[PDB]
Amino acid sequence: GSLIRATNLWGYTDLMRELGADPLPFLRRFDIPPGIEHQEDAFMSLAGFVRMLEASAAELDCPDFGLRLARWQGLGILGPVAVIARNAATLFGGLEAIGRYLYVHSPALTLTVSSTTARSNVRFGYEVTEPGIPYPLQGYELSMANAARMIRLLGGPQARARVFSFRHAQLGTDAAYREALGCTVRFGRTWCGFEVDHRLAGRPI
Ligand SMILES: O=C(CCC(F)(F)F)N1CCC(c2ccc(F)cc2)CC1
Repeated sequence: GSLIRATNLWGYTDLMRELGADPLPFLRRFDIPPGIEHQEDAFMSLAGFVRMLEASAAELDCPDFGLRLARWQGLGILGPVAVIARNAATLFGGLEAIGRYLYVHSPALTLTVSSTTARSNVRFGYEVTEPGIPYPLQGYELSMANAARMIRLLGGPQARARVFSFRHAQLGTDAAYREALGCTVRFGRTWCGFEVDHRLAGRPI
């Protein structure tokens, strides 16, 4: 089964404490080694991680767990891939490099970057594909909240996607998604990701 860089766990101990919960029983349940959060270049089970997110959200009545966890994460979780992204010429170049090398983060993640004459914007379409996992709802929300942070870092603190799209129906509060994503959010769609206009895409880093 696929690994993911264990930077994707940054904040889990802190958030779990914020919610009044002991993280250690969760880590052991999902076969995640307890210190791995803080071990650079370590990798963890992607299946374990996504199931742990779902259990943390469900058992703690925290529907926006994934969105909240992104507050401790952002571009730095991409480790070597962040170094490549920051050295691109334009925000597009940065995000497309992330897409090209996203397998370095986890082989289970696919980013499709496309634009078409027939439609507005550059679309960043994102998929988690891992045999045997439940639909990684919290995983997708964490991914997109991270993406929004990455847009602001690479694109300047005013930079926003035009839209975020999720396959699932809205779970958390309106306020939760607005705070994390900071734009139109569409739910229950055929694709997951975000779009950026060409003006922002071509902005120098
Ligand atoms: O937070 C995660 C993964 C969380 C997990 F594993 F649960 F899915 N990720 C951070 C954001 C990243 C990304 C970067 C640029 C894009 F345009 C789209 C996505 C995917 C991995």
